[PDB]
Amino acid sequence: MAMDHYLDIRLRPDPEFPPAQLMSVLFGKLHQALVAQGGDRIGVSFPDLDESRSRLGERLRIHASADDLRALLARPWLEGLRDHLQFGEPAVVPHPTPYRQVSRVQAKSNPERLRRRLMRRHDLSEEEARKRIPDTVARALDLPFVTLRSQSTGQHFRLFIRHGPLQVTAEEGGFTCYGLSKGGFVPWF
RNA sequence: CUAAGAAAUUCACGGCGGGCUUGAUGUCCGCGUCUACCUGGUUCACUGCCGUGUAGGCAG
Repeated sequence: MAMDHYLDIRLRPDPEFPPAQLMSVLFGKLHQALVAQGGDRIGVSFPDLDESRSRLGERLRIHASADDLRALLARPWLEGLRDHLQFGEPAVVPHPTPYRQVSRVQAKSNPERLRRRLMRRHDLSEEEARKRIPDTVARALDLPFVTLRSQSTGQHFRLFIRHGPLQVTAEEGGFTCYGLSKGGFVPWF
């Protein structure tokens, strides 16, 4: 509903990295060279998203502000690797604005982190917390929640997103220092 | 609508004593294996400090 300043990002297909790898590289570059000095308005929804085939990211769409894009796209934390993807263009916000509140948050993924929490500041049974981790115990994003991770943990990327309901309503909220929404986002369409 | 039809069939047990297989021996001669390569395999569709109810900001 409030996707006035709109932009897109298309990572071109090449044999030097996967589409999820290119999306993770673009997301890490945006999180390092967009919320480096801070900021308020950052909206990064799936501009070419399809959450039915289990693919969380294969296209980028930015719904940000005017001054947030006039000074948030001219740094070396964004440029440099522009030989795979391309630049963007500005577009106005139409009357059709679905309230797709896109966020940048986490989800429950610890199958033994409850035991660490009980040992640190809980005083709970750590053996039952370790043995209480079945396949039907973890409840994370089973839809395409693309987790662009780093080279610190061997475990693969689970869900890290705050998606909203796509309808004909309006829902906007406060953007964080990483390109998300803390109660809503800009439009998507 | 089976070449239809049907059947308790058995209880017991000491294998054992003994022995010289031995003598002798030349396996030899020769050889071209070679050409090319993306493992990002995700090395569990995952490991972690807020309340051990899906309830958090990191070079994950």
